[PDB]
Amino acid sequence: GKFFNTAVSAWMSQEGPNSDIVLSSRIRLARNIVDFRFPTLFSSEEAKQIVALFERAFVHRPYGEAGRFELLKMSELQPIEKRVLVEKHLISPHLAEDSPFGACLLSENEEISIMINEEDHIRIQCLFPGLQLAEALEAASELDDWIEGHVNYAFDERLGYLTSCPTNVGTGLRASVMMHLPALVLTQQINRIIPAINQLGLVVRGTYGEGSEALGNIFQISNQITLGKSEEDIVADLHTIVEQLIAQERAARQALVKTLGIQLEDKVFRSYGILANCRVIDSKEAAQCLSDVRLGIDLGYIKNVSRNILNELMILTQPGFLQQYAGGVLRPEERDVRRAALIRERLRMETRL
Amino acid sequence: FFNTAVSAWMSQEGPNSDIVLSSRIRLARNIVDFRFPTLFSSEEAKQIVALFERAFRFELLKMSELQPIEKRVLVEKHLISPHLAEDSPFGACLLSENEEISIMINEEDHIRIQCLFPGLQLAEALEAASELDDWIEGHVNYAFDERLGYLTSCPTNVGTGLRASVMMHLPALVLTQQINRIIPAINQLGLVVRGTYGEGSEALGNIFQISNQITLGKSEEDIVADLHTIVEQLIAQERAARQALVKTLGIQLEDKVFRSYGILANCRVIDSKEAAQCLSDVRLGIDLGYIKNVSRNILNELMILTQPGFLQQYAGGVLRPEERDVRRAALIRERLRMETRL
Repeated sequence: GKFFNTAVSAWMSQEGPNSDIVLSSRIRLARNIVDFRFPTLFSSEEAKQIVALFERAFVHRPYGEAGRFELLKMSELQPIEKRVLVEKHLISPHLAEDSPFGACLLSENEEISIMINEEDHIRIQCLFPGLQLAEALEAASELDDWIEGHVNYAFDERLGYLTSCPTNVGTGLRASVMMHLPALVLTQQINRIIPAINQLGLVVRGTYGEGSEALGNIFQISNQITLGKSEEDIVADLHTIVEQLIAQERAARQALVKTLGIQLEDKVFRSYGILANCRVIDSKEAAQCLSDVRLGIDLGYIKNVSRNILNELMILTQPGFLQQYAGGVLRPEERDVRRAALIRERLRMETRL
Repeated sequence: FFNTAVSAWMSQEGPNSDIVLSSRIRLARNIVDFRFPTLFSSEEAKQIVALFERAFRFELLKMSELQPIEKRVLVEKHLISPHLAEDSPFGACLLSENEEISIMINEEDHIRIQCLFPGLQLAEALEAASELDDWIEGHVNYAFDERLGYLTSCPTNVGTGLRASVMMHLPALVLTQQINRIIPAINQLGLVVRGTYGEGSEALGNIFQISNQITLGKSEEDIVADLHTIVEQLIAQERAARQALVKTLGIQLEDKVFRSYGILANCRVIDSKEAAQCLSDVRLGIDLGYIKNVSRNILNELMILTQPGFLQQYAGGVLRPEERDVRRAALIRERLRMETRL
């Protein structure tokens, strides 16, 4: 399967602005279709009719340089295929786990993922590498008007796009950035920054882990406000705070180099040595060591290792990709052995080059 | 004599050399017509060195001609004792070209004959030491009492003047915490156990020296035979504990030794205690066949090369405490790269 082969698409592997700290930018637009009940209330026959509506209008349809759209029906996917789409960030856990007649319209280049029958009938997602919030909003807005030519959105003049989701009321817009902030975590500035960010109207969560955890020091920053503010203003305010976070993380990295010197070089190389040689490693230690190694690459200590090892190995070591790597279902202890072996082989391949 | 950490002779593979790093025989004697080293004058010390210089391929190293760093390196290679390096201003050492034989002059006693063999070769070392003992006896007259044996000042040498010793790597008995049980059992049997590295009770790198406590009243052959039998029991117990660790831990043990390799191959700062523990782990991984591309001699060589004297030689000058951990790490990294490139 084309979409299931790779952890990160060619599109997302491009270098974008500030790609050392900002992994990616995302615009999501939620809408519901007139004359169908909300997903909270509709029947499976209604869900099927929505999928059939989108198939009629868009399957195999060209979208210019993005290629044609492919329709992936949740009713036709194995659970492991669904899990891989989640780990690639192409579909949500809600779509994979809770939408039996869900679907995803995927552009051939994997820039565009339109979820069908999630918490709203439609969730338009546009993904860009690095910090490209303006470009992703323009792409999502153009796609939004293009879809609206074939489907009729439920829209109210005062309340905006109708939805059952309190966090989508109004614009239906969620803008977010994925950021690697190892220096702010190590200097313990995060527990100060998060409450400050909430005051400015933004939300922070960890991409990986459980609860308040942010394994690999990878964080997602998004807007909280969706009603009473223009989409452009929502995105411009996020962009401002993100650029402030980039400068604080860069400042913290230079402070660590000055304060720790050879001790920091020792820390990132020890993590490299563990990843390159261990035979058993759990998810928490692997993510931490991968974060350390990326920091070492960014700062220039670690040479001859592509920085994309963080992006790619964080995804490839998730349970679905790990089962695919191993060729079959894995028990708990085999998982830690397979995880170490996958990382070892990748780092060995980096040395050969 | 100052260039390598282990000679070509001592780098050869010996019997049971997976566990036994080396075997040593020391014979202490004093010469008639000279006062004991605890009381003699510097002019007497010079006359003893001159006597041996005439009697003697063996190269003669005079302590009065060596810089302090040169003496320290000889101690770290095990060729001379700390007492010779630090307390014998007119001591000397006759060193064989292959560094198997070392005759120390004006240490605790006028003459100390040392024979060092790789692996477990106590009888071979005793024969070589006895041949040299007889030969020296043809040129001097030993102070000897019919009841007390060779006259000495050190109580631990009274009688035969024989110290027999074996240096062993016992990581599995340490990891399973058998050591504090075996040591009382060995003491009861007439032997003493000390850690080669560290201060006090610690044995850095899990390297232990087992030696005789009894010197008076037992024959030299019986002393060595008894030591050899208990070493062989220790060898069997260590080998069985290694096999048991493999059955119990499997991939978790492979993980432990490769993580220590990963640290040593890449770290930039490492202290003496962590370096010794990781080096012991890597040697265990080599012995068990998990680590297949690194010579097992790295434990022997790197424990010596990372001692303060060799480390200063490696660096080119005196080292502050924090610079020592950086140089130690760099030295290990470079040695391990040497193994990897091959």
